[PDB]
Amino acid sequence: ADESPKARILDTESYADAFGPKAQRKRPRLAASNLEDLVKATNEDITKYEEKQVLDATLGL
Amino acid sequence: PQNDYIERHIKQHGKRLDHEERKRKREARESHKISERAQKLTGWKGKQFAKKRYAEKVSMRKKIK
Amino acid sequence: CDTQTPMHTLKGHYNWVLCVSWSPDGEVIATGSMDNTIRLWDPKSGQCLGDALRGHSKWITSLSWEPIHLVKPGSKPRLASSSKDGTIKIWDTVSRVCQYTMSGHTNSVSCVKWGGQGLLYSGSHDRTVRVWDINSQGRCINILKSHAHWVNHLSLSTDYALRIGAFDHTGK
Amino acid sequence: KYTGEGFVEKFEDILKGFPNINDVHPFHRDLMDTLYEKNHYKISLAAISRAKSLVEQVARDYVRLLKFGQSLFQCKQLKRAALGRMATIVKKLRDPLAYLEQVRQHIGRLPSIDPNTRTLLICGYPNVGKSSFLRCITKSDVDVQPYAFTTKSLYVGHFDYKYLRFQAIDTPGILDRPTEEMNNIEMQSIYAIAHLRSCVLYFMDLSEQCGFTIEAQVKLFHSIKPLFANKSVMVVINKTDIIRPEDLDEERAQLLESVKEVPGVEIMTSSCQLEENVMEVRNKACEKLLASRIENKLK
Amino acid sequence: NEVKYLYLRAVGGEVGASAALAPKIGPLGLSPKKVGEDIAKATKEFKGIKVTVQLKIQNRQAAASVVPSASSLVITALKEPPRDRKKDKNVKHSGNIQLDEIIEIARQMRDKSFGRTLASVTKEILGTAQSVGCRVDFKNPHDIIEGINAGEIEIPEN
Amino acid sequence: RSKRSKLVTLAQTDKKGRENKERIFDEVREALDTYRYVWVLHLDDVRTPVLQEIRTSWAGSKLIMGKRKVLQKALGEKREEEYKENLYQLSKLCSGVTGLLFTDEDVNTVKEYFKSYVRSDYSRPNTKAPLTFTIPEGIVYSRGGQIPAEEDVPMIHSLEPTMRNKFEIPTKIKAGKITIDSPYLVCTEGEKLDVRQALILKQFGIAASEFKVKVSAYYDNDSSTVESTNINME
Amino acid sequence: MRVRKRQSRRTSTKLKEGIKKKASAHRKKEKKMAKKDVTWRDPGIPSNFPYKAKILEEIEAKKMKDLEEREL
RNA sequence: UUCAUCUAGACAGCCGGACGGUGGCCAUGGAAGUCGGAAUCCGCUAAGGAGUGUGUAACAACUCACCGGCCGAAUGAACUA
Ligand SMILES: Nc1nc2c(ncn2[C@@H]2O[C@H](COP(=O)(O)OP(=O)(O)O)[C@@H](O)[C@H]2O)c(=O)[nH]1
Ligand SMILES: [Mg+2]
Repeated sequence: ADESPKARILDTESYADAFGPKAQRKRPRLAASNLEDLVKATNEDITKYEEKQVLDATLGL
Repeated sequence: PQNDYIERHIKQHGKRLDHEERKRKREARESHKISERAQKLTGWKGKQFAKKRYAEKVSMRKKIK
Repeated sequence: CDTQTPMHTLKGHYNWVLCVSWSPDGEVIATGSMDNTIRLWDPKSGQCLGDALRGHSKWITSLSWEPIHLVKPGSKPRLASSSKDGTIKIWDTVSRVCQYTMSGHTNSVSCVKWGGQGLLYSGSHDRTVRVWDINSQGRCINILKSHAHWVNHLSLSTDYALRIGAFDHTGK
Repeated sequence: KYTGEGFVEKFEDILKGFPNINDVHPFHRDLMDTLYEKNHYKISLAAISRAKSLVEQVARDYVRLLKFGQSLFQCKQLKRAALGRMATIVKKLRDPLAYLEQVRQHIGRLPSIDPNTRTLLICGYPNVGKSSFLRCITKSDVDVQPYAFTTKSLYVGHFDYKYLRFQAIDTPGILDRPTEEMNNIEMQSIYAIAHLRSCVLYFMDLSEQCGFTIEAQVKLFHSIKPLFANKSVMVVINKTDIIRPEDLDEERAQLLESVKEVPGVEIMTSSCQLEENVMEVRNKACEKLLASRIENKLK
Repeated sequence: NEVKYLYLRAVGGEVGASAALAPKIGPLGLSPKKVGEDIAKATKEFKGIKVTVQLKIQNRQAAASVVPSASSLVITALKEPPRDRKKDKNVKHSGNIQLDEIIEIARQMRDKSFGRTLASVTKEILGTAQSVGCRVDFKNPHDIIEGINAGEIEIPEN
Repeated sequence: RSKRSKLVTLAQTDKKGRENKERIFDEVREALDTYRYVWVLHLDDVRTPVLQEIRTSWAGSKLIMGKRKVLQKALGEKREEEYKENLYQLSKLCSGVTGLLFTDEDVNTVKEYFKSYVRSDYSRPNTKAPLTFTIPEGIVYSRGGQIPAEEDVPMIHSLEPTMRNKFEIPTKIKAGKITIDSPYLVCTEGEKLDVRQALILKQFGIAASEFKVKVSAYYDNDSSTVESTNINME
Repeated sequence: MRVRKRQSRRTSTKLKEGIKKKASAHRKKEKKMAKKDVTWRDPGIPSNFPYKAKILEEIEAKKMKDLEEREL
């Protein structure tokens, strides 16, 4: 097989530490490299969301 | 309202004037209420109440130990 | 191994002997145990050199030696040790001291490797790999973060030469 | 069959109610990922779905087995076995159910932000007066306290300018740190700035009552400079009743000119005790946003 | 005039550490930039080490001094290289501090101590050293304490 | 059945027993032989830092506290059970919170220290009011107008039920701040104070009363007689 | 105020005889299990008695006498 | 029934103390006994947890663990029927 299954995140971090009164998560697991890459990714996501919205507005709406 | 608005309201206006006294008297009444429930509940609800009481006593003894 | 018979017994530790290692010049055996201690042994006499190395608050996970080609002549190689407590300790066996105690890992350190370019590579259960500089008072040069789980093991391209030192297959 | 249907309908009520994190708008997706850890979110909902399928399978298998029961004792044993297997499946969901109850309670209180309407975004360092400006221009109940990070989440207010509805977004403060050591609270503001095409108002305190120097504020502005691309930008100097931009140092005036160098920002002075000035700056921000949106629609 | 006393915990050597003093300073009207500069000047000896800073305010002035503390003095005598929050995190304190420097710290902290003996003050400092996790004479600080109790270690001043 | 149930707490400190009283007994009877002057001191409602300051200033002497009955039993209740001659008068002079001061320092020095030693203390119930306190109208501040209100941090909102119920002060919450409609006089100077007034004064932090250690008498080893000191016994 | 149906306490002959048979079967099974199973098989003086010291003195004297009554 | 406490003071109650190094170390925007992770020491004590809970953005404040003052004679716990 060329690819491995995804890592089981529950082994390292539990639901309680993920969110809730006893949550110990304060930073993102994978922070962005820099603000330029962040805004490029968000612009790409906006474009893809608009394309998908048009494609579903063609039929479903 | 947005975010933790009930907590903000408690911070800004407090609670009802007799909240603490009412809560204290209810917690004082809880022992009589538990005894009356044990002697009054019948059937499946009574059996479940007895089973839960046994489990709670076992857990408390384990915590003390 | 010539006669397939026992030769020496080393019974200094108190708990399980988790890891053993031989010096790259072949002079001394270093054993790290479950009792959070490290011991050094002369193999020819089957004897213990001084007292145990102490300071780790958890059991030893891996032992590595300083390479012979980086060790200056007239001195003995140093010993890097990792442990469950998340710290890497460097021991000078000549004076039987601890020189550096690196502590950057937030979790248990899986393994430590003393490379051939004067660096140390540590892998730990905090999903990171820390590259420390021995020449700079044990300051972490780099932090590599690309794994989503515990890094169980790490290996270097020159590990065979680092473990073999100056000896070859002819045993000269 | 009845017990299986009850479990399945509870699971379906759980699964239909919760939003699809991937399907929502990218702003909502990033905000919910910051708040609730999207990986745990999807894993918990998938565990619910798997439990639903397993309960259905157990019900079908044991009804088929009960077709061949030969006595009351055997049929009772088969029914108890089916209910016990369902109960074991449900007991294996203790942690995801608690996580989902907490997430439901938190997500029910999130403010409604339309990422397509007209938006005045407010940003800057802590203790500069963002919440006070939101109080002045809207009727939101955001707290105003003289210590850092009084506000830990996005707050929304509304107003009307030229018969048009505008929303104003107050954000938790941003610190001048790299994104690797940036935390979730600041990531809320970063995502709001990156996603909401709007008019951004960066608030500066020249009196250093905020605990941050003017140089630090200028550095933060130039660091978050790449964020507001293709958006209206404006710099507002708050707390002018304590210190004015006119009687500042020459080096700090050079810093302000460095700020003004970035196109096409404009510098406006204001005080949160000054109704006329806060109304003027609100009107200017609305005018810039309206001009930008209409010029974009005209093409 | 009257003297106002304020106490804070600030990292030694870091400029602009008086940001947390802004709610306190605000009503008095002092300049936070000058307060931070004075704190940085006063904490030049300790670098990368959390210290207790005392500010005295009179008329329109601000003077900064460092109040000695057991953990801060132990960290200073531990002689560790300065660290950065960007680079170094979760740093342990597991070095060695000799008994002579421990006794020096005890002498420094003796003035505001209710112990009647320099031995008692030294045992307090050794308890603090055990808390921070360092070693004394290549031994446990509690082992040094037990040696003092058994009488092997004689504290010089009486 | 039908009994009160005792509350169960999981703490780290266990109760003391008869062994502690035995140790105090033995220490008192050893100090009686070791030292020369035994003073009886009254230290009612003393703060522990103040007591530790007294102990530090009396380096080389001994101050022994504990149960009054235990101390009297150590000194000997009557003449047929006294540890030393004429010690029953000193034993019966104990009253309330009694401290035994064993020393070899001069009587004049001890008297001078205990006449020149005084510390500021919270006003106690059933004591004379050292001042007149009135909370001003408007927002209630933490000091209650003793210092300027601009300097003072406003009173935290969490104490409002305590002020309304326990302190019987009519308070309201406006925008998260404790407020009163009119100024509230709590204590008048030169007037006996009850528990509620003492609690209000302690909550606002007013400390105008003074603590002076009382010296009842002392016993000398060589003379074997008790001499009354009558120090701070007004 | 709607009173429910009360359960009858009139004895049923069939139930009584069946209870007799069930009790006899239970006793037989208990005897069999007690004979079959494998399991390993003097509170002293009560503390509230007043003359415990006298009882203890008497039993000590009896022990001291019986120590030598068999020897000589 | 068996264990414990008790006029060198029983169960309740009220009042006072409840300290010092110390805001112990790491981490946190902030975290000072009380979101967390590991040490959990020493001094002075009558006694006082590197803290049992409420509380704060953090402190503050209250509380109980423990000790003492007033009161003065029995009381508590675990089992069995
Ligand atoms: N004099 C003055 N003080 C202000 C002004 N704006 C805010 N403040 C003060 O700044 C403190 C903190 O402001 P805050 O609303 O929390 O700003 P934020 O943290 O950026 O949202 C408050 O105590 C206000 O009294 C202003 O325009 N003038
Ligand atoms: Mg704010």
